Amino acid sequence: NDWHFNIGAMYEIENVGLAEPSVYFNAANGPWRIALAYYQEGPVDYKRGTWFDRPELEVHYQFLENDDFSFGLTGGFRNYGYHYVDEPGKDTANMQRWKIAPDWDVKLTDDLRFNGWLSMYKFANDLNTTGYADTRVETETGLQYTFNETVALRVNYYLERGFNMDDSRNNGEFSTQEIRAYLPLTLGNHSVTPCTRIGLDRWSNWDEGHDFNRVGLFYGYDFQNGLSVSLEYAFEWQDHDEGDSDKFHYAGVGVNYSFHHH
Ligand SMILES: *CC(=O)NCCNS(=O)(=O)c1cccc2c(N(C)C)cccc12
Ligand SMILES: CCCCCCCCOCCOCCOCCOCCO
Ligand SMILES: CCCCCCCCOCCOCCOCCOCCO
Ligand SMILES: CCCCCCCCOCCOCCOCCOCCO
Repeated sequence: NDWHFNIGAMYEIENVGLAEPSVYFNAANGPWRIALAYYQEGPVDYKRGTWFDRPELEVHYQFLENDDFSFGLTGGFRNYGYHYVDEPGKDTANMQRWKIAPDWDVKLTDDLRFNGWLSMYKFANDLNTTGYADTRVETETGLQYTFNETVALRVNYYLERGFNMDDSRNNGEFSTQEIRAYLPLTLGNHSVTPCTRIGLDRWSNWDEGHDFNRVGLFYGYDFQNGLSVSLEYAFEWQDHDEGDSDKFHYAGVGVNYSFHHH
């Protein structure tokens, strides 16, 4: 069929600093898509501190794609390669993550749709060092009302939960529930998505713990020649000042190149 390829890169920054460069490549033909990525995370002022890398391979299969009903499945693999500095015990660790994730999209109306994905994760190796729960489920699922070709609203429920198959561990065991709202606007070559996340409930073993809000803004531009760029800002908080975990800032820049064959 037609071979569709993308290459791209991104740089993300977080603080209350973390610098996070990443690269990716994906390739698609008929129902099959394969994706490779490399991500790294560590202090802005690398003094210096703990960092890690995150090579990843994902494969996607589209079972069905049409107006009334679409569904597909992702399988993935990550290694998390940790390089500890200043911390009695270890110096490096490797933890793998295995992912199986169905996705779906079903029409309820000419303007209303039900869509989502669900993910099942296993984490293997060096879990004692790294603190993770060995099992995890993640889902974002909900409704999309389309106003017109320019504007759509999406309101999703989001759950992530951590479990331990090894019933003698509570390491990395948490729960998080959110409502997440988006308003993707398409304005010629410009894309703008305002988004919100409202904590419904969260508990974890590091307490985290009550009402956690995020507001953000994605800006995208397509040059109509294969190239596109992205810029995103996000602000997260608990309730500031005393509250408990107050403020967090996120900024990200990306470039994608899209080219085809056949
Ligand atoms: C406010 C907001 O983020 N809205 C959704 C963005 N949609 S997108 O264009 O697919 C996009 C762009 C850049 C990053 C994105 C992430 N990241 C976790 C970085 C996640 C989903 C979409 C997305
Ligand atoms: C096969 C042609 C691809 C050409 C793409 C060039 C630039 C984009 O890079 C995408 C590759 O993605 C990362 C690959 O996986 C990294 C493996 O890291 C292992 C380190 O231990
Ligand atoms: C602006 C987002 C609301 C889109 C609602 C789409 C419903 C179209 O079918 C008509 C159903 O009539 C019942 C009204 O339900 C409205 C839902 O609540 C409105 C937003 O709070
Ligand atoms: C752009 C349209 C967006 C409108 C939909 C927003 C819906 C947000 O709903 C959030 C519901 O929050 C419930 C709060 O949950 C905590 C309840 O208190 C329990 C503790 O006793």
